Amino acid sequence: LSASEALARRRSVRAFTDRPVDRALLARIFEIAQRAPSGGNLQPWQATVVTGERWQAVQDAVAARIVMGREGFQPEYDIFPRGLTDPWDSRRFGVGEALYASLGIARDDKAGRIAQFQQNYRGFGAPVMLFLHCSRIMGPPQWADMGMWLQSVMLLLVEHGLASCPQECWAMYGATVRAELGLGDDQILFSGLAIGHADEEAPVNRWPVPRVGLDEVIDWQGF
Amino acid sequence: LSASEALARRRSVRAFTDRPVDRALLARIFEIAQRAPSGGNLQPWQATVVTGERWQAVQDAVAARIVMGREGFQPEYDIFPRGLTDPWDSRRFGVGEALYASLGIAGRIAQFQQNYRGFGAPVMLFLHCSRIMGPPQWADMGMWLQSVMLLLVEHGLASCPQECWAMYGATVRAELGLGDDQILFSGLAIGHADEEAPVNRWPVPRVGLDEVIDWQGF
Ligand SMILES: Cc1cc2nc3c(=O)[nH]c(=O)nc-3n(C[C@H](O)[C@H](O)[C@H](O)COP(=O)(O)O)c2cc1C
Ligand SMILES: Cc1cc2nc3c(=O)[nH]c(=O)nc-3n(C[C@H](O)[C@H](O)[C@H](O)COP(=O)(O)O)c2cc1C
Repeated sequence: LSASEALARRRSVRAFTDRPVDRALLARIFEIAQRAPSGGNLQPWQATVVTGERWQAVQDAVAARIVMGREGFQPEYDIFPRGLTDPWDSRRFGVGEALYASLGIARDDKAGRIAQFQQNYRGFGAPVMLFLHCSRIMGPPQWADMGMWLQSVMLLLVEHGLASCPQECWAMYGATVRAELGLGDDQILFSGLAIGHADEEAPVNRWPVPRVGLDEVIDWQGF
Repeated sequence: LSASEALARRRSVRAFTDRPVDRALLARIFEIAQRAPSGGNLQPWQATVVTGERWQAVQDAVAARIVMGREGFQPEYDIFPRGLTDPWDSRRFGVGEALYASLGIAGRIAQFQQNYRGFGAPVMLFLHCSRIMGPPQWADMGMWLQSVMLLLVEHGLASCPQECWAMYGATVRAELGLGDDQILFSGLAIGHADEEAPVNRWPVPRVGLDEVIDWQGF
């Protein structure tokens, strides 16, 4: 399977089968992901990988904050820019309507759409959850480094018949997550990555995902 | 060429041939690179791609900043973290001196000079975004950028990501015709690798996974 294909066939998967992931596969995937580039070869990404009931502990501990409502939020950072303007603001809800479409939840059936969202905190039923973090000394370019490593991981997964879903939602409770995991407050939680076998006849995993056209992305000069 | 192979054979290339780059190829590459993920599918990345005489225009303007010594610097942001501790810096010098070893330099600005020539690449990509975007969105840009770099390799092209242009983000933003609504993250030199230049063949170190991955619940 080519890089193009893996890239074409990577999507955020929101339905995993109850099927385990070979730790040997993961370790091998990470060895190659480490070939990701980084400014100054700093390689600032750090990963805690949890499964079973270390992973169940996290879910429960965070679930205990979720029922607190907005009161229980412990944001590591601003997931989206406050006052995100209307260009980007459309892309966010644009896919939202594409994906709730796939499950059957009415457009302003607010109850049901929230119900699908909290599945986030089950890692959509993935057996393994990856927590990507780094030192609080790292700046935005180093966060870009982490993207590069993260995207590598997702492509290798696809290549080896596995799937994933990137999740910033856990940053809503960074401290709780960091606590359960045992990282200190020198560390900052960036994102989670639910890892597992995609349920490829779950409809939540088959609706076509939109991207904007290149005219909104790419400027050409000197040609 | 598989994704594993593509990752394995992507390196920062610092010697490009004069071989021109098919714009049709680049365009196709970007179309599929756009499939990279982004929090909320913001796809916050934007790119200005230059070759020819606008690309020479950018270089000339930055060189004018270079001759200024420290005065000509216009940092978009801070490339490496103030008070980066020497544990992490150890990685930088490990690879840095391995790379200065291959060229013979130890005097070193001559090599650093070559940066702003894009190591002789015919095409230079400038990745930027709105000043409103936060660090998660910068991670998004990373995901797109790594996508682009893997595709170059798969298609027989090569690249070098360059934060050095951020040393003059403002001058560069001017040449590109960008506003101060935008901030420059990085450059990406694009072209065919001069594949028997030795600076393109020395083995690049990575740390072991025991410094990287913690396993729990297994
Ligand atoms: C950093 C990051 C965080 C994400 N967090 C979540 C998340 O918390 N919940 C979720 O459902 N999807 C999350 N996603 C998935 C994105 O919505 C998805 O990448 C985008 O809509 C494109 O869809 P696709 O990846 O399936 O092509 C995240 C993606 C990224 C890059
Ligand atoms: C965001 C970013 C910016 C970079 N900027 C430069 C640069 O300005 N000059 C340079 O020689 N290398 C630059 N690099 C190359 C890194 O030094 C390189 O990725 C790492 O040192 C060596 O790994 P590699 O050759 O396998 O890519 C950059 C890499 C990244 C990810």
